[PDB]
Amino acid sequence: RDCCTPPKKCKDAQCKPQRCCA
Repeated sequence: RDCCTPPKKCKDAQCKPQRCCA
């Protein structure tokens, strides 16, 4: 799983600093 791959993830911390979240 990833922060931008389906299911994307932008709620955690290590995933916030990601162009696919901020």
